[PDB]
Amino acid sequence: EKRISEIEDAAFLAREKAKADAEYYAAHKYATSNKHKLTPEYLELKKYQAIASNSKIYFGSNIPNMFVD
Amino acid sequence: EKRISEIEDAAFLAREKAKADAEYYAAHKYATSNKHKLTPEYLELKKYQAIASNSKIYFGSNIPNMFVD
Amino acid sequence: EIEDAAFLAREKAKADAECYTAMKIAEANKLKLTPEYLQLMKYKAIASNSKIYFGKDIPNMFMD
Amino acid sequence: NSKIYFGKDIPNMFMD
Repeated sequence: EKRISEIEDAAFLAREKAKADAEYYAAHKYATSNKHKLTPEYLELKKYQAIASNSKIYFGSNIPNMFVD
Repeated sequence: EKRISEIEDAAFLAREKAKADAEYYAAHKYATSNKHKLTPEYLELKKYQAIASNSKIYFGSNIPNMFVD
Repeated sequence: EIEDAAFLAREKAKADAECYTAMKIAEANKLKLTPEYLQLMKYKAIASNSKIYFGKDIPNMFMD
Repeated sequence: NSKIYFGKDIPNMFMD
């Protein structure tokens, strides 16, 4: 069983190297893709969407300071 | 039974010594790895995630001065 | 005694495998984590959180 | 840990 565990470790070590390299390449491609995508207008649109995603809105010139939830 | 317990203790130290040595190596490697991964930007991203995780928000100019739950 | 030696090697393998994937993530984040991406993640980390608003007009919600 | 926030705007949440 100890010998089998050594083989398993040798196999697992190489598998994680592949995963690290696969994720490294994806991040590099993502990184260089943002240099065009991430512009002021795109970021403003994402800002709008995220801020307004799940917000309840109270607005008007007579908001009552007193409140209860 | 006393003799058996003596053998058990003899085998107990080695098991705990192995875990201590194994734990030390993992922490040692986990330490020299953080010298690169914990840049200010990575720490900022982790800060964003941790602060925003499982959080409610009450944002707005005229927040009321009341609350109940 | 045998199993301790078997287990010690496994933990050494896990640390070495984990260490390698941490240097690689460190290298990737050098280019990936730019100011614009950090801003995008900042605003994407709050999308799911429940929110409430109080203001004069709706545009002030986004005009931080 | 559960959290609640109050402030003028979202960006002030992450400021310290």
